[PDB]
This record gives sequence, C-alpha cells and structure tokens, in this order.
Amino acid sequence: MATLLTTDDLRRALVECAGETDGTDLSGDFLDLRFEDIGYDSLALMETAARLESRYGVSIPDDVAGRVDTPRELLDLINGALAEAA
Repeated sequence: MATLLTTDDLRRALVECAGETDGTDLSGDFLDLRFEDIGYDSLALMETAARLESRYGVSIPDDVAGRVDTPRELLDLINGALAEAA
C-alpha cells in the first residue's frame, strides 16, 4: 500500500531524542516493545512527533499519531501521510 518511508527511517527519528543508550535490542526487532519499554506515553511523545513532522513537510497528523501506543504505528502514519500528500 505504501513504500515511501522505511523502518530504519523511524529508528533514526527516534535516535534524535536518545542518541546514546546501552540498552536496546537491535538484533531482532525494536517495535514489539519500543513505546511501552521506555516511558513514552501518548501525552509525552505527542508534541515530540508534532515537531518531528515539521521537517518532513507532510501534513500534521497530531490526532492519530498523538494517540500512538505502538512504534510501528508511527512509521505507517507518516508513510501514508506522504502518499496522500502527493
């Protein structure tokens, strides 16, 4: 359905917040427990994503993205937003 952004892309966007970290299982997956693992409630990461998209150029989906509980959701969010943007 979409193939604009990539999983590795969301990774970098999330590293900007925490570059250094000796606690991450990046040898199999990082979505099964990314938002739940760290303390990133939908109320904290909300504004964080609001600015993260300011550079993307795509629309401003703060509602659906604001209530993002899982990490993989954020990726599929900006992705579909870019496809429709064009």
